[PDB]
Amino acid sequence: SVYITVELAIAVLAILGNVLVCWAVWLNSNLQNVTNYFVVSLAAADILVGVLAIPFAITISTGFCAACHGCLFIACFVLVLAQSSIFSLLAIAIDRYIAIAIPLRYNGLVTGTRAAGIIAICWVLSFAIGLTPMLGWNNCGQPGCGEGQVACLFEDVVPMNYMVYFNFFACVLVPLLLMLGVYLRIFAAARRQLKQMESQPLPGERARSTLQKEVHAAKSAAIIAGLFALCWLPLHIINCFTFFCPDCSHAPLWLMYLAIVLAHTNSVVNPFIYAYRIREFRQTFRKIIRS
Ligand SMILES: Cc1cc(-c2nnc(N)nc2-c2ccccc2)cc(C)n1
Repeated sequence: SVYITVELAIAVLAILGNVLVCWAVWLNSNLQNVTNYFVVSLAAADILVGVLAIPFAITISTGFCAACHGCLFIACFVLVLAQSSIFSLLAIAIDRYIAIAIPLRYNGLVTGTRAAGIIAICWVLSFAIGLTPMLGWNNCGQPGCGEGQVACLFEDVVPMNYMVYFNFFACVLVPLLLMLGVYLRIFAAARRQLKQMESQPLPGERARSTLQKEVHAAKSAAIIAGLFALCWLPLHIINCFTFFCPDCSHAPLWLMYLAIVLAHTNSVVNPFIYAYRIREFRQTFRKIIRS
């Protein structure tokens, strides 16, 4: 009853943290920028982890008996939240890049309306992908609970070929390679800006200060996505071993737990990274708690 205790502890924080982040945004209009529209998507997405994903994860750990639909949803629901975060993280990276690369067209292209539109699409795509095993790509009854109901065990009811090729390599690895690629251009060009402003016949500390702050946001964004791959790779890394190497010692249950748990942890690091990285955020939360 320790994995249960720890998982619960996480659930509370995930809820409190991101809910706080959502509230802070709702109160402080200085945080209601087009950029943070995606941050809320991250909040809602990661809140539901402690809300549902964690509850389900803890449940499916022991396994139960239910129909294929009901069993798949519970097993693949986590994929939706994890996939939605991908789009959010990617969008943010794009956003932070757009501003630095094209500050003038930033306001013309980055619209508070398009933000809401993209977010919606990301979620729709997240469900399609995250719940693709429900489209038929599953192992429900592949060579107890009785007819109709199936032993709901993640590894037994969810195809590995999907979790490796379609899910990881494509829906996770590729984006992370795109995101990382984006930040590459972000900082490379950002420092170029400073060099051009380094050879300017005028002070113009307004441009520098702004640029540095834009970079500070882009850097924070990088740290947010960085912690994502860092908390999910081990899990996929484990599965990559199990699949590509049937011979390779199948990951122990205890080690699998840790890797599984680490993924749930990511939802929590955000609220604290905002309070730490963003001086505007910390002061907002400080207000809420006190009052
Ligand atoms: C309930 C649950 C199950 C698993 C999980 N379990 N077994 C295998 N073989 N793969 C994954 C897995 C790996 C990468 C991405 C998503 C799931 C992970 C988490 C965090 N929660």
